[PDB]
Amino acid sequence: THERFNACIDLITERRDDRVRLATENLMKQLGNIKNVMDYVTKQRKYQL
Amino acid sequence: MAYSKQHDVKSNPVAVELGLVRHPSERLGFALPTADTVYEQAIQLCERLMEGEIDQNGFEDALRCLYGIHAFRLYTVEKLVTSIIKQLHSVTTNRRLA
Amino acid sequence: GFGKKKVSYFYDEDVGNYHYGPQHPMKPHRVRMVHNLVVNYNLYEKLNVITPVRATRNDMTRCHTDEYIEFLWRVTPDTMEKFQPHQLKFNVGDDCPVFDGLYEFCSISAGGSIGAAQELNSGNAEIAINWAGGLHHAKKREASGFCYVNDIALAALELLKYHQRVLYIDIDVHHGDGVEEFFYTTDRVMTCSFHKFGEYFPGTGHIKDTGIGTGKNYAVNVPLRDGIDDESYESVFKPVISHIMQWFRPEAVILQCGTDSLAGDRLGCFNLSMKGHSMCVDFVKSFNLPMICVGGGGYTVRNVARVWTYETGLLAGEELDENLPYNDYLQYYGPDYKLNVLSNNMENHNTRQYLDSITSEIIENLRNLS
Amino acid sequence: ERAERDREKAVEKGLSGATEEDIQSDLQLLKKELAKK
Amino acid sequence: DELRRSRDEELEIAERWRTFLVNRAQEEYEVEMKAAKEEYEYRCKTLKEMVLS
Amino acid sequence: NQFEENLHKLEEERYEYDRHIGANMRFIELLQIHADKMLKMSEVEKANWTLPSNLGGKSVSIYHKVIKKVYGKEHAQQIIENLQKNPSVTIPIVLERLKKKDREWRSLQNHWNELWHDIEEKNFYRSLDHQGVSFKSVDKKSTTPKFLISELRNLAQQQKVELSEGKVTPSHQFLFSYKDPNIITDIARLFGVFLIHGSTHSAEDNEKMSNFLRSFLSLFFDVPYDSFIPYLPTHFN
Ligand SMILES: [K+]
Ligand SMILES: [K+]
Ligand SMILES: [Zn+2]
Repeated sequence: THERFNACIDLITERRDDRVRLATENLMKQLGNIKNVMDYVTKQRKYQL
Repeated sequence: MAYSKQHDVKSNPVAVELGLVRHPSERLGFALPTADTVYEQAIQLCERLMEGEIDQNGFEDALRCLYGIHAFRLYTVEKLVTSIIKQLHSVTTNRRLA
Repeated sequence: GFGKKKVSYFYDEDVGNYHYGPQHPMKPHRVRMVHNLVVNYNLYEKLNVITPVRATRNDMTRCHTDEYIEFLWRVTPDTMEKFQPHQLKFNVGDDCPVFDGLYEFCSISAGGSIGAAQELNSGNAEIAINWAGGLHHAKKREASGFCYVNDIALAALELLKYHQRVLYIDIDVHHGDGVEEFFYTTDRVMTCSFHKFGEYFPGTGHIKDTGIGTGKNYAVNVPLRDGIDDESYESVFKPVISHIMQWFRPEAVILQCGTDSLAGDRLGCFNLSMKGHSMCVDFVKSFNLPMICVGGGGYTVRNVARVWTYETGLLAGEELDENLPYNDYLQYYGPDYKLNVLSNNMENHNTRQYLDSITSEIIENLRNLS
Repeated sequence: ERAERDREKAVEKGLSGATEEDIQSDLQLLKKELAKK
Repeated sequence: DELRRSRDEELEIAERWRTFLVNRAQEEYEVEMKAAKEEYEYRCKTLKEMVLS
Repeated sequence: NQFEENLHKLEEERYEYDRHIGANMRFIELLQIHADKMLKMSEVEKANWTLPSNLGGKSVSIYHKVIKKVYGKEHAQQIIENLQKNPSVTIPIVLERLKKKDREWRSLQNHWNELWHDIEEKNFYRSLDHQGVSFKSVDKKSTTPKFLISELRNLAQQQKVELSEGKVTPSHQFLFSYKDPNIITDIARLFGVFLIHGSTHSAEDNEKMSNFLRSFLSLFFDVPYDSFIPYLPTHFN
């Protein structure tokens, strides 16, 4: 239809793409958090000895 | 300081990425008057309220988006001006006072 | 070679998991939160994080009674139908509930505090932190006001093996009555507490409560009123402490850093901010004495987490950025997401003349000293 | 209000622990693997 | 030697915990990406059907 | 203040979810050590294996709390007994169940985070505003003419008393100051906007008041007449 219907399609794919961007943004931050926690634990055990 | 807050604060990028930041005065129910100083915006807002474009709640919320918590004294201005008018009424009717 | 000195910092990973009651204002969970920020600011590279050695029965009865500690060590939330005499006697059941792992919680707190005392005794540190400690409302014979085992007394006793004078500063909004009652008749520990004196808990702390026996003039109370701000507080805080440090001349400080004296707390009624609250800690630290800094109150957990994080980074000698890095509890810190707690527009009740009066009175009392 | 006094209960039932058929299945599996001793 | 043995065991356990945590995060994210794709496909199809009707 | 209370309720629900999930994950962290010991021993040992009364960890209360929450307190004794007695059979089952429950709870928490976000934003900003609502009353009882004249008369009477005490009492009881000369023009602006857009008086009354205010302000405070023109209209029709 190359028309207003395509506009509806694009305003739906906008929603899908922002969702996907939010998810892939959560992921990297969580992996950073995990990296921090584990480096902490490692140095802590060595110092305790 | 009202202007130093209006134009010199920067969000936390981490909460910008995750889509958490929402500033008010970008959501108010209406738009805010624009000027060179905040004080002018405050005056335009009191004027709008006295007209009727703005309700009491929107006027207070705009005052909060502008000044913070140090602008509560102005929540009553309308009432206050009303009372002042009343005074003039008496002073405009005393025959010897002229 | 041995370089600078770092801040010892006691933490036990189980401590976050103890839960008082359904809607209880006290949540040990908050310590977890503090740590999750200390990790994510990469602060742990400037500290020495140590795991506490849980304290035993023969360590808690150096201050409390055998019957009280025995009841602690025996009770469980299920078999408390057989302890109904002990509930009355020991003041346990409504404000200080019996929950799961009560004794383990108390052992973690007391162990952190005694460990800090041993750290200073040994020379390994000059500052030592333990945010799970600082339960200043617990009496020798009873439980009182969210606290069960008064670990500041145990820290002080362990400190008095080699130091001749100790000073205990208390800035929780309440009166630190357990730690006063313990050292009320002695001149080796001077207590000094700033609190809201009125129709308020616990009800004690009157300005003419200044010790008996040998401990005459060795307790200090500063009874304030509502809504006090940062500059009023500073005006009444800095003179008192300056003259205590001048005239009493301690050798070791125990600083209780409660944070229900902050603006917007669930129970307290003061009006300080993050900078106003941290002013006290920085001023006390500026004197160069062995120091312990313990936790205390604090019943709005977002504010407490941010303030204790800031003060930890400030004792370590660092300077933290004001944006919160991503951590596991980021959604508690809305909507600014900043390392800052803000005051409000509640009304102050401490007129200038009142503060001048009490400051003068207290300074005369302290002039009685040596 | 009917809305917020509803989301309160909606939150409350969130945690809810395990369900009944699930613990039954875990128990049956336990006993079965105990037979294989 | 008791100390050395305890430390080495705790380091091994840390390394085996990090793996579980990372797999937990990855699974959590796969769930949401699949949910987004599924919901969007269903939305587009339902709209096509609605326009045809 | 109802807004602080809304914030406190929200924080309570947040904490609820977080505490359940954190305790569950600590127990899982414990079981993940016994599982990886199990899978690294001969097949005969797995049968002669037993765990002490503290399940191999430091703090049994957390573990029993987790179990009672997940399995209910009616089937928890069986699970604890079989976890102590024969681990090699009972640890995999429980570990997998706990993992499933954790997954579900994390999903629910992620679902509720957004509703809570909007509630917090709606309630937050007017919570550092304790005195914003305790003022729409005090200002009233300080704007009553009765209060004004009463205050004046009490001041005069006590000042006369001090005058009869032999004390030093000045002539004026009120000392006001007006530094900025423009704020009065702005107050005039407000006056004009009100007069035009007030639904109380009639046009001629607003006209008389406008002209009188023009004269009186320009004269008393000594501010040029010309500034007052645009805001105080002479004709209100
Ligand atoms: K105090
Ligand atoms: K004393
Ligand atoms: Zn307190």
